[PDB]
Amino acid sequence: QITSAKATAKTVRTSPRKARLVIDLIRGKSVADAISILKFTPNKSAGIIEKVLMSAVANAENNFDLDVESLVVSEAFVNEGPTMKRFRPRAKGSASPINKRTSHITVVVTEK
Amino acid sequence: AVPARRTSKAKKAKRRTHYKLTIKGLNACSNCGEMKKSHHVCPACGHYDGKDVMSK
Amino acid sequence: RKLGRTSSQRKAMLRDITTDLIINERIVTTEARAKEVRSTVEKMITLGKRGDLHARRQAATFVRNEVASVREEDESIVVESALQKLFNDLGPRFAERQGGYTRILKTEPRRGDAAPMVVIEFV
Amino acid sequence: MKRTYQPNKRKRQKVHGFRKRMSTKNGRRVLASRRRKGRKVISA
RNA sequence: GUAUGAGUAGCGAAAGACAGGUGAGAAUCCUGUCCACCGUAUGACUAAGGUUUCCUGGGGAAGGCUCGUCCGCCCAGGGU
RNA sequence: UAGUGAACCAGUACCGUGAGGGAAAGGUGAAAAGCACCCCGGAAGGGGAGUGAAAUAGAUCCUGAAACCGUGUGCCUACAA
RNA sequence: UUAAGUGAAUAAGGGCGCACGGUGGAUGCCUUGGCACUAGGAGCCGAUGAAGGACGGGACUAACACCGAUAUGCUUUGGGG
Ligand SMILES: [Zn+2]
Repeated sequence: QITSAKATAKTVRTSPRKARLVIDLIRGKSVADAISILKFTPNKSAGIIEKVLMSAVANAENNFDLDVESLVVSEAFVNEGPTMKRFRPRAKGSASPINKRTSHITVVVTEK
Repeated sequence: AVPARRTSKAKKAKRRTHYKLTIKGLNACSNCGEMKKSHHVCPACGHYDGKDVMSK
Repeated sequence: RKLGRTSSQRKAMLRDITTDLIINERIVTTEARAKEVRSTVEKMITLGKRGDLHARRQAATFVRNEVASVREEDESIVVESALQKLFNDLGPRFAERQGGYTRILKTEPRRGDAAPMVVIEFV
Repeated sequence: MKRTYQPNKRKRQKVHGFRKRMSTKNGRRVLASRRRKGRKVISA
């Protein structure tokens, strides 16, 4: 048999450093604690990893498993995606570039 | 002034040991067992002090 | 005190907020505005107790001059003008209560600014 | 303050037009030198 | 193509607050009330210049120095 | 990045009132057979199920190096120039 | 029990090795396009309105191409099935 369903979300418009903070608060914790943690952090990268955990839990339910109450978040990644590029007029004629970055967020949910 | 040199790969990860996030004060409710903040109105319960406040 | 703005803008704010809780008796705002409104509402209801007014002629500063609060007819559309409600309803509710007419609860941070929020009631 | 490129419609076609570049032997050089490249806009 | 500077400087003069709406989602959209600013002008009419930005009904990938259910933005129809 | 500046709707987009100056951008598989149907989600995006010899060939689509950014771990590090 | 002496292990984080991903398009292979020439043709077009263009023509029409109020085409002579 198998365990550990996956779920990803590609090219999400958040900076990748500011989403590596929230994923440090989940690694190794059960699924019961993690949703409760993510509901009470007022960051933008809270309301995304919520949806990634809920989709991973739903994959594990409605494809393979039972025992929603015995699942543990064992791995979580943030990888960098394709950056947009724009400009901005600085003073005295010149200009300066501006990155606009994207991240790839994955969550793996083993049993225990 | 102007930085003298490239800061290496090590001093990034030696500065950033105090750029953490922390959660503070998560307690179980008295009416649903759902982890909700202390000294705060429980959002899905509506049950501060065992009294329903959000009433119309 | 708590400084929020310039000088006259605080007076504008604390007259604007505290004529709500007189019409609606519930407000959702932030922390600091709520504590200043504690102080000012409890200073105005104790003018609500006297009935002189000097009770009328001091309440004509921290109350907006006319903001109607009408749910009433006998055969008219008669108007309670956000000060007459102090000298008719909120006055005699607290004839046995001492100070302390307000509760403050702690709900959620706002979405845009993460400003923590507050409900103010009376009883 | 006033900067330069303040447009009109009489001046930009009674200076850079077509009827002033088929009226010399230098407007003709300009038109024939632009047609060697194959430029779309020949004049105004 | 990607770093370091660093999640730093900046976010381009001005007064908002609450209740009820719509919506997966609201300080930033709609409505209501009160408050405030200009008032030889931040009010009205036209000449250049711009060239469909005008109106009606939808939409939220990019633009908007934040958010955005909104827009002088995107789609479709229509007006001199 | 070669070969015409131009293998692609190039003397075009864009820049200057004008004479003039002037780019980047090729490749799925043999066959579109380009993922019916179910689940999470407002959508984007994903996990099954299929097409296929192959989907880690899913349209930014042959192979996919280096700087750069992450995860896990066998050994070491808080009296040291 | 007292006294004297010798003292390991844990890492907020970091270094090296290994293993696995992401960004980015080098390298490998390929060809619609070019470069330099050979042999033959041809070496002018125009008031009977030229070169170059603007506007229009389709069921749907933004662009290219082709065509001109007889407008994605008309007549005739041969080819072709
Ligand atoms: Zn509860």
